[PDB]
Amino acid sequence: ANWPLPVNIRRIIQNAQQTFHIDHTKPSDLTIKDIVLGVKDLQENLLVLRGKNEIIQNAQRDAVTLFCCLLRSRLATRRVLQEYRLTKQAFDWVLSNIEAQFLRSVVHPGEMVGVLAAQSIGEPATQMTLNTFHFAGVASKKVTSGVPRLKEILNVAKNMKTPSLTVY
Amino acid sequence: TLSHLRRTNTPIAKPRQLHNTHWGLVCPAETPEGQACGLVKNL
Amino acid sequence: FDMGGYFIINGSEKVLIAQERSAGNIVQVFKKAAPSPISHVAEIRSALE
Amino acid sequence: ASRHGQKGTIGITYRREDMPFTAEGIVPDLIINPHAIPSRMTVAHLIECLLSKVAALSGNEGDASPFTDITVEGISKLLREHGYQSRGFEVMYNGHTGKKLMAQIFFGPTYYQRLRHMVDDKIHARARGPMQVLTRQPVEGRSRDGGLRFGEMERDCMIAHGAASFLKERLMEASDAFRVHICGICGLMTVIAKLN
Amino acid sequence: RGNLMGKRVDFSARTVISGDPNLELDQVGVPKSIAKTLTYPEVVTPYNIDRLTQLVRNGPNEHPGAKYVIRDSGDRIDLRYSKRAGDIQLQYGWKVERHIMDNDPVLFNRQPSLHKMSMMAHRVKVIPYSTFRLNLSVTSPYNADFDGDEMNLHVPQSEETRAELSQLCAVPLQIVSPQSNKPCMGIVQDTLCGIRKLTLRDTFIELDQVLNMLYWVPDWDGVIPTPAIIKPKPLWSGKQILSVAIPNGIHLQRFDEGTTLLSPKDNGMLIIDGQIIFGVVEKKTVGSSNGGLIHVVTREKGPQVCAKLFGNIQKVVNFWLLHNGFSTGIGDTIADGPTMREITETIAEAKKKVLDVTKEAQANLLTAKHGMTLRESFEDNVVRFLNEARDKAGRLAEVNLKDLNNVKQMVMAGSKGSFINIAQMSACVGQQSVEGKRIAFGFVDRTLPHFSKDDYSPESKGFVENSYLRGLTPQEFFFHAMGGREGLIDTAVKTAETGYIQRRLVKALEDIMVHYDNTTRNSLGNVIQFIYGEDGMDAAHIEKQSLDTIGGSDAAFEK
Amino acid sequence: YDRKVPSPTGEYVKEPEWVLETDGVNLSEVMTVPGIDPTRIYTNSFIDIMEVLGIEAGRAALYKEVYNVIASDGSYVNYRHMALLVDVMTTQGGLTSVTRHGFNRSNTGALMRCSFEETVEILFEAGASAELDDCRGVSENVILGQMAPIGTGAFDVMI
Amino acid sequence: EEGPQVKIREASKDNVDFILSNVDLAMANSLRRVMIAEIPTLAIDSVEVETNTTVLADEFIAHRLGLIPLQSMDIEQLEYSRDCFCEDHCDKCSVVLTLQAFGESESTTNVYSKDLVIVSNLMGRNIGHPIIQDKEGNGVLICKLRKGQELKLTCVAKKGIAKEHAKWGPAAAIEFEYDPWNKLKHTDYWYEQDSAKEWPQSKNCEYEDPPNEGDPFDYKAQADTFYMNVESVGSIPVDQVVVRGIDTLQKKVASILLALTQM
Amino acid sequence: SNTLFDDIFQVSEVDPGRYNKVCRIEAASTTQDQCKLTLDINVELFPVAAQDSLTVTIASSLTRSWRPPQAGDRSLADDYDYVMYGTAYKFEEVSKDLIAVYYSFGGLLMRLEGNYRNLNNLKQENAYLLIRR
Amino acid sequence: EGLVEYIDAEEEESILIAMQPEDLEPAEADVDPAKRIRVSHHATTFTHCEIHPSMILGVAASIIPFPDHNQSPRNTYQSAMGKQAMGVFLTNYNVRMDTMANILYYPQKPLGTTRAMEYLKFRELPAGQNAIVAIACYSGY
Amino acid sequence: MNAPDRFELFLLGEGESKLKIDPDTKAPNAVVITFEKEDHTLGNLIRAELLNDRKVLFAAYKVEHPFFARFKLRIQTTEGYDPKDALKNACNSIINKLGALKTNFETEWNLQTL
Amino acid sequence: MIVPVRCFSCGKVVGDKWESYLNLLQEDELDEGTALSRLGLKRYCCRRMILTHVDLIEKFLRYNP
Amino acid sequence: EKAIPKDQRATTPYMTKYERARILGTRALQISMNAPVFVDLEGETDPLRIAMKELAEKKIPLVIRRYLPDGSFEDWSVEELIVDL
DNA sequence: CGATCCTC
RNA sequence: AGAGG
Ligand SMILES: [Mg+2]
Ligand SMILES: [Zn+2]
Ligand SMILES: [Zn+2]
Ligand SMILES: [Zn+2]
Repeated sequence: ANWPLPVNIRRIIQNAQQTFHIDHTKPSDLTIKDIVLGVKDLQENLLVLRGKNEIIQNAQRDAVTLFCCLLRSRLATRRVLQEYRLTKQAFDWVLSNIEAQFLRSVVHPGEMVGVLAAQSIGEPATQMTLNTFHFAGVASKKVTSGVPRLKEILNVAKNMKTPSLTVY
Repeated sequence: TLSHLRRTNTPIAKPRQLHNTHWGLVCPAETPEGQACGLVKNL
Repeated sequence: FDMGGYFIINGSEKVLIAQERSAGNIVQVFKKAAPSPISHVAEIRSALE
Repeated sequence: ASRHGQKGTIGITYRREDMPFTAEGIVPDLIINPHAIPSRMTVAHLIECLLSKVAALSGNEGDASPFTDITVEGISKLLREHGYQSRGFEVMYNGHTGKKLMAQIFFGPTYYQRLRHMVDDKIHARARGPMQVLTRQPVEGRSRDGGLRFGEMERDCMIAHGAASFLKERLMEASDAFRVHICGICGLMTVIAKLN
Repeated sequence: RGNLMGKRVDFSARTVISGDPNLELDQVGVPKSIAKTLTYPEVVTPYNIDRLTQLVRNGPNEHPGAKYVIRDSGDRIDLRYSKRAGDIQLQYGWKVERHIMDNDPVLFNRQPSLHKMSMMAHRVKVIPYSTFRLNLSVTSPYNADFDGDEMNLHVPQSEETRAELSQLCAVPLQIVSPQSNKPCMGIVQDTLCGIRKLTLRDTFIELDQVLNMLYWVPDWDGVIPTPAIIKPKPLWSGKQILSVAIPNGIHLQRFDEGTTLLSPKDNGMLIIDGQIIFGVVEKKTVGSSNGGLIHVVTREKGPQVCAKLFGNIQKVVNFWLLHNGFSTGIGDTIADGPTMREITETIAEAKKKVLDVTKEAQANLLTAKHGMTLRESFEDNVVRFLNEARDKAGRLAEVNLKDLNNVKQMVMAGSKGSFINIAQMSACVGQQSVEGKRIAFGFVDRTLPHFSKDDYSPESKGFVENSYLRGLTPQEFFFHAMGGREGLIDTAVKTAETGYIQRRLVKALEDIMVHYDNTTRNSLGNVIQFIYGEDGMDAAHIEKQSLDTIGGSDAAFEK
Repeated sequence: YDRKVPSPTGEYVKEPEWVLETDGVNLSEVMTVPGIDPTRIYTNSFIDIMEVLGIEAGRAALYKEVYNVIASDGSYVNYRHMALLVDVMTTQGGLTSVTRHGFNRSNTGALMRCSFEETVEILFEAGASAELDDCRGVSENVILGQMAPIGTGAFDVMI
Repeated sequence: EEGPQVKIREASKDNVDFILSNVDLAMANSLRRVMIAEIPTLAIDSVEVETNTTVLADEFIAHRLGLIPLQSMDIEQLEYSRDCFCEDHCDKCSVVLTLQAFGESESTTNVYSKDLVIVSNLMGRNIGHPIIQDKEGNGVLICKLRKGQELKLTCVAKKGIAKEHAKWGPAAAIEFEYDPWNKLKHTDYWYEQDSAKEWPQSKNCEYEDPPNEGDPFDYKAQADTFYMNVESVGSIPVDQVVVRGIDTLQKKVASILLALTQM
Repeated sequence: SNTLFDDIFQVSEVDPGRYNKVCRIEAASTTQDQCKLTLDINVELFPVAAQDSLTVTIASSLTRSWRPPQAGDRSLADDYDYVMYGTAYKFEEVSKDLIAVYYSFGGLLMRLEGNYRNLNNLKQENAYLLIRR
Repeated sequence: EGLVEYIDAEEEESILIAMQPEDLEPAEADVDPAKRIRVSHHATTFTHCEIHPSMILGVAASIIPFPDHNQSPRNTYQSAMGKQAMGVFLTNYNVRMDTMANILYYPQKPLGTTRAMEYLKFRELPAGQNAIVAIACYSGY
Repeated sequence: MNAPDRFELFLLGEGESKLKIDPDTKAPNAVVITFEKEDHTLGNLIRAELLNDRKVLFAAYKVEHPFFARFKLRIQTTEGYDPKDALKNACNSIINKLGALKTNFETEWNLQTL
Repeated sequence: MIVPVRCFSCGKVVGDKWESYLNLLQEDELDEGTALSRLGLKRYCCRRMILTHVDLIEKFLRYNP
Repeated sequence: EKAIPKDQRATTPYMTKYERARILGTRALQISMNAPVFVDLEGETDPLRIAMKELAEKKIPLVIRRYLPDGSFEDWSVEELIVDL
């Protein structure tokens, strides 16, 4: 279930609960049409690519697929009323906050992602300790891990030291 | 000074490790860290 | 307290470092590689004192 | 450093009054952090101190020889005889307040070494100076008023950040920026510079 | 490689680094002499005219002063030598190479520069004494420690150059890092250890100390909080006064194990507004954790507010600890009399398990397990019994450690130490290995000449029965020395190899960047990715969250 | 092996399953053997995956491999980083290594390639073919003392 | 008498053990601090070396010359050279000491604290005389001389406090203990089995009643009744270390009070 | 206003779970056959043992900065020995007609079960707990 | 008299050594829990005996107190640092005209010493001072 | 080399005033006094006595950096009581206590023989 | 190298106790610990000052000039 | 030729951090060079602090040229670019 | 045909 | 060449 994704919906909801002084004792001014169509409309405005054509519109659709899976599950009609107990004013604010934070979460062009990726891999590699294997306690767990493995990978080694085939 | 006068150098099958046979002959501790570790020994 | 064991060359004190070498006239056997046509080698590093 | 692989530079210097004190008025000459102990597993450091404390009190040379029968218990038994708590702990009072510290401190003598290479022997700074002949770039070493190397590894972090202009500044204005004349035909440094 | 990709530069300074609990996260302690060497070319405008002319008359030897003066037609006036150094009446458009002063952007570096976080922009703070001073929470991204390390400082010379440092490279900006989509900074050492201690249910403070702690927070509202206790004494809890450091609108929830919204063990976490409801504040909250207090504060309140938080927590915690105190003696490695009896008999029964397997093997009754040698089976079992022994004995010791045990206290906080450390120092060091297996027969059929030929007993093959507290026997010592050496060679080997790998990684990826069409492309304009990381999102603005539709029973999904 | 599988009541459960670990690789032949799950068969030899199952499968195995080195240590690096490295080795059609005869042999800038390894000869064969350097690479602008199209330089500023 | 009370248990030429009752912990500490740091004294703060053919370096000798205890009884009737209107020093702000030693004997010749001799006009002030505590009739051993060896130098003794340099301290360790029975629960004793058995009981435990086992904790209780022992170097007498200690603290509190009037 | 809850409880269990000054009190009211109580008490100032009759009250008044207790002519709403200030954090309903309220007195937790609570305890950073005898 | 003998690593192969004289060869037939656990005899056909096990160490490591209570690389680290430490390198220092000289003003002999030190002349030309140290969290500096 | 002169601990510099009374912007009837070339000897002593006065609402001090001999003292008093008056009363009370102690020691000292 | 004046830790004048310390061991035949106590060096900081001092000066005085 | 039409612009309407930093830098450079200020300075003396207020009040006369990989480019004025950040 | 960073 | 992180 737990996957790194943009926008912390939990934090937005709890921020609304405090900001709008929500009481779990008063009935909500929300309607089913407000929640169902509200979350539906929010999904339309979560932008990554702003191309006016079929290819880029489907690319944009694909990019937001997972975050919308999260958005739907978190902002379901039952949950909004039963769990969260949000009002129309509070629910509307939650919707505006998600959209704003999502566009804020998008990568900026010019970002040298190449160097970023290389360093992000390179640094933890220097910090590695038991380069042989931590699975040395058992005689049937003999696989070249750590630094020598990373070396085999990166160089595209024609012959590995521990070539294995896991069969299901 | 005493330590320098009692130093050993091994140029260049694993020679960096403290081999069993070094007992009583070469110091188990005294060796430089990094670069030439276990190649520079002390009696 | 000076222990000696060094030389005075052009004023500078010089300590001669013990050089570790493999002993001569020693007969050592080795298993050789995986593709190699030859499987085992007997070697002698002959030398005169 | 202690005789136990415990490297450490000075953080601050405190005069006697700001320092914490024992009920006897004994103040430490040095203060080390308890954090530089568990991972390091330098148990001997603590034992040396326990022994050295009993040794200073009894007026004897402490035997710290390796393969012996000297035990932490035996040393502790001797220190308690000297009227101190067996494990080197001592009630200490705060220098600023005078109030007892809630915690008791491991206090005692420990042989420390004054190592070479001190701050002042290293403190270097350059904001323009002598240039190497061949490359027209800053020289090497402090004892020459040299420039610090902004290596390729450093260059990479600037690219990561996307600081294009600073990366250019370091590579030109801070080092070897130069004006050459080129022709629009051969495109080589052939052009004879005849200014004024 | 040495003159084009990298080179030696002007406006650079290097010095030994030292910790400062009174410096701000983004600040750097620059020694007076260094500040008096490095300059910034500042053009004379009516905004700075008076300040520049004062610094111009302050000279190159008095700190808030200047070195050279650049005139129209470009010619430097050396203020250390000029006969007109006293005179010099400034003009607009002229440049004044003024000394480096407070709150100037400067690039701070610690080599090897394996990160973007290895090079960060810091605000200047000119101080006495020869060391470069930094905040302990900025220790981790640089991977520094104050045991003799040195750091470089680079000075921007252009207005746009300093803007690149302040708006892109600044320390608060780098807090939440895209490498692991979590913060790359957190509360360490004294501050980590001390926070756990202060934050306990048992911890209560008197009015006299409360006011002092409240004042230490620079941001403080001036409103004295109502004490948790107003009975035969007005008493404040540690949790209350630390909540003063936490800003309003910060909501954090955790749940560890025994956590029940009624936290009997005082575990997990619950923070509602600028007040902590329950749970002890340790590494999981205040460290550089994923769902931690820092990731929350940076994302909610901002980078500048979060950087301020490091200072606030540090100023309070260190003060309380300064007056509470914290030590560690030889007494903390000492385990109970009956505990040692248990430990010694634990290793004794392990030695018996080994003897019996040995006896079984020697009788040819040891069964042939598929995929491995009859002897490979033996060694596998022996090593297992010996590792099980060390762990059982270690647990026996660590269980006996009281909550007042300074070593136990440090592990509990997450400042320093781990189980393995307690186990080796108090109970049993354990088995030693070289090339993955236990101590080999270097001599003919023996490890040492003190043993007999063909001896496979734990003691003869590197098993250290004794703890560091007890002391290692000569054989045990030499064996631990053998295993130790391997660790040092593996260190020496790694640093050089891992460094080359990183260089190759950087070189192969250099030119890959996100273009204006949200596509990842190289120097040839070739498409690597159609959307960065398959979504076109920046890694720093991402965090782990449960997709609620995937889990649970069908009945629970319906409900 | 431990396996997380959905129970008929909906919730995920632990279902232990028999798995075979092999000291050797011949994917081509082993997957054709009966009684196995050919959809699930795996090997650490990403070359063998690429040769038998294609480049896209090779990319999956390549990441799986890079990820495993990082994970084993305890460390965590964001997906996109390894994804980029993995895609870079993959995009050339096959498996382009991170060696001098891997990425450095590629059709990039003559100056940007001589910055890594084989410096002089890289320039020599560039002088023989008479290469035209784009000067769009980071390394060229670094060498030429110009503001590169990196972050700040990725756009021009007009009045 | 009135407010804070003193009860001297032990008194001698070198030490003063007393009970400081009816005081605040803040005052007990401020007095302890000021005794170590802010009471002024006379010490060598300039060494002009004429000849030095000894085995030791000039600054090594100079450093230990500053460490030599000198009479500071009448230190208040001597100025800090910084306030003095002279050029460098005079007889109102300094004491000039002369030291001349030669290896006259074949046997090693020792240089003692007694060998320093006042040149300056003392103007009838018990000041400058090197403090001689040693029974044998000589002070601090400064240097050792062989035969050909010679040492000739002039010393300027100036007024100052420990905050500037530790040599200006009438110092020596000050013993300080309050509440020996841990009734105030000011500390939490580390233990293995029994805190009572593992921790040794104080000398001050006789002077205070022990807590009555199953008695409720005294929350309201505050720190009063302090057990102190002030040791003197010899520069200034014991009583004066404490009196001038009270006096220095008194003066600097009054200093602030006066600054509020200038405002 | 005034009070919001008042009852006399009887101590069943007293647990000092690794704390030297704090104890977790398990109490049930002598009058109400459904009323429960779970609370962290500082035994160092006010000790509580097995089978004690405690008068527990939740007030709301006797915003702003705390002034030292200068009881010259001051009057706080107490003829009580133990006084605490806290925050309401969870109003979790247990069953059909059984509500539970959670209060944290600067980390010292409190849980009260029953149903007579009603529209009185309603979520507030304001909460005074008073105990006598 | 042949009471003692010279043995190299090749001849070491043919011999059986005892670590302690008494503890390694007396007889058989209660124990201090503080003392470390030692094997027993088991080996019986002893041809030689170790003069002292502490002799396996060399010059720098012979300065370390209780190395038998330390982690193996910490002993390695100190062996390099002892060579960095200041002290009186020689008595004739002021008579020699050498590049770089560092002499401790008041060097002190260590309170806790090894038996090896006597031959290493450590207490005669010391490299440090017996500082009253407190292991404590003070100002956090 | 970068080490500051020791007189800078107890001696005021050019333009350096002993006290600097600054009104607090966060609280009513509150002031922040900056004591120059002073430490814990005077800080903790004044703060503890200022606290003894039942007309004072707040009293706290801090030495923001050990390198410098400054200290900040924050005072908040009841309406109709100036913080400068509260500080003046504390100072006098301290001197009064010290005066008593001085003669008290002197009296008991003149009872001893050694 | 010559007995230090005053104890680094506390400042108790130790520079006048050495000649007397040496006499207590050589002539009086006392043990170091009991000899230290007789000179009034009660605290362990003062004790290490003398008991730990190496008087190198005597060796330096053996060189002629 | 080459350019892009005013209508239908795919590039992000929001200003990038790099765009912001360069704009802020370039404007601070001209302020330090005695160029006119387009906002009422309220005790502001630092060229970067002034430029920040000019971007806050949207009184900067600069255009960003967003170069697309195909050689083409998009022209965006600081006045139109959204400064969320 | 390569093998972390930095000063003497 | 030797060392420091
Ligand atoms: Mg380090
Ligand atoms: Zn041409
Ligand atoms: Zn004068
Ligand atoms: Zn002393």
